[PDB]
Amino acid sequence: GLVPRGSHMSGATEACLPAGQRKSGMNINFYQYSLKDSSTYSNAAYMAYGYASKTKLGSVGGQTDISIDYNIPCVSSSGTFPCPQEDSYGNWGCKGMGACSNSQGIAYWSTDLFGFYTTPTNVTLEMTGYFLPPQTGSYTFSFATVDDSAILSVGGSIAFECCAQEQPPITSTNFTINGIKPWDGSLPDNITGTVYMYAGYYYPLKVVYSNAVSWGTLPISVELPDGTTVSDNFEGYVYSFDDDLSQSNCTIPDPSIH
Ligand SMILES: [Cl-]
Ligand SMILES: [Cl-]
Ligand SMILES: [Gd]
Ligand SMILES: [Gd]
Ligand SMILES: [Gd]
Ligand SMILES: [Gd]
Ligand SMILES: [Gd]
Ligand SMILES: [Gd]
Ligand SMILES: [Gd]
Ligand SMILES: [Gd]
Ligand SMILES: [Gd]
Ligand SMILES: [Gd]
Ligand SMILES: [Gd]
Ligand SMILES: [Gd]
Repeated sequence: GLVPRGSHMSGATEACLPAGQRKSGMNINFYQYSLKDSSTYSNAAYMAYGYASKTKLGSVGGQTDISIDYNIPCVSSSGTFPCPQEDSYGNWGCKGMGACSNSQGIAYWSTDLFGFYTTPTNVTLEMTGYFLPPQTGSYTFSFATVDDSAILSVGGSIAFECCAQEQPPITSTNFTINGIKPWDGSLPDNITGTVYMYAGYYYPLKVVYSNAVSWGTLPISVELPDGTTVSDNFEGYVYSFDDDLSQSNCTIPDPSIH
């Protein structure tokens, strides 16, 4: 027919067309999270919005390299160097450094997380921005692994509301990737979620990430409709806009018919 019929039962993901000045990269907000608290981040409500009820520590904007790979220090015979988790051994040492004198179980201060000076051993962060598909089709987002707890949400009224990136978080627990740390046990690696996206619309994107102890890890990728994979560096794909709650036409509830 003259027009497409639309995704079945309004199934299209909501997207946005913000009219303001586009900024490269995502905004990162940092919130307090307690060292060795292995229970708070196991709740869907906390990971969707509850994190923002705790003290906000600070923020950084314009971040395009969004994967997390935080390594604790090994205080070694030859100085203090970050230890890759797979190189830690015993009680404890780091391969190529010998025995480490420092505890794995205390807070450590570092700018490793997006240049913001904080405790990557124990913190919760929220990444917000808009994903711009250059190609129409199915996109598969993935976390290679999650240490400790994380979610990824895509879509208007799922990640956040259109033209309202900076507002308090919305309550949706309809996660695109549920990487919430289970009450007992661990999640597989390569946890994934797929979204069908229309080229040139801006899709709200939220990642909430938490760590309680020592190493923190969140390697983020997306597989494009063309079968190629973008990992870590999302430059050219992720953007921010200042709130404009007055832009009436900003929400596109169904990009398949717009
Ligand atoms: Cl270090
Ligand atoms: Cl060694
Ligand atoms: Gd990176
Ligand atoms: Gd980097
Ligand atoms: Gd890092
Ligand atoms: Gd690593
Ligand atoms: Gd870094
Ligand atoms: Gd680094
Ligand atoms: Gd880095
Ligand atoms: Gd909404
Ligand atoms: Gd951890
Ligand atoms: Gd594929
Ligand atoms: Gd890097
Ligand atoms: Gd703003």
